[PDB]
Amino acid sequence: GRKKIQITRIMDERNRQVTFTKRKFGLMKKAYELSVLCDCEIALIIFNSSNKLFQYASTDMDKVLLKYTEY
Amino acid sequence: GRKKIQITRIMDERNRQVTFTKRKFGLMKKAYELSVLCDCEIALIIFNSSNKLFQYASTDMDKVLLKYTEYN
DNA sequence: AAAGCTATTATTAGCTT
DNA sequence: TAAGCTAATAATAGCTT
Repeated sequence: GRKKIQITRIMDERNRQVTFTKRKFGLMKKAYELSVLCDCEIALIIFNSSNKLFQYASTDMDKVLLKYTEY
Repeated sequence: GRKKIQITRIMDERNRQVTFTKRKFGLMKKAYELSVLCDCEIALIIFNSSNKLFQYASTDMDKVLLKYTEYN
């Protein structure tokens, strides 16, 4: 980025929301790539500060969470 | 990286495993950062090809999953 | 403004031993 | 070789309209 940032809560809602949307896209992109490159099964569940849900799964979310609970 | 790679399954077990270890670390680092920067609850569950479980949660995993199931 | 840009930082693929 | 390196790609923080 233009400047290095410290990893601590962004206090301004506007910057926090813009950062959330962009980093959430980048995080799902890296989960997708890991799933393909390394043939692994991945579930990603995200609740934002306003409590809205976002999710990504490389297969049916149900199959991954079942694997998790039955582990 | 030294060369750009296509996103498709790595066929060699050893390079696949080295890539898995490095990228899983990177992916958990970004999940952790998103949770802190944007004050969000996150759960990440990963099963590798050999079927081993790896996980990250910004709080107790069972809690996030509880939120998930209830939300639904 | 909201959406796109880019200067700079961050990740990582193959190199090195 | 398994662990460290670095050239190169990828992500992204603030800049811009």
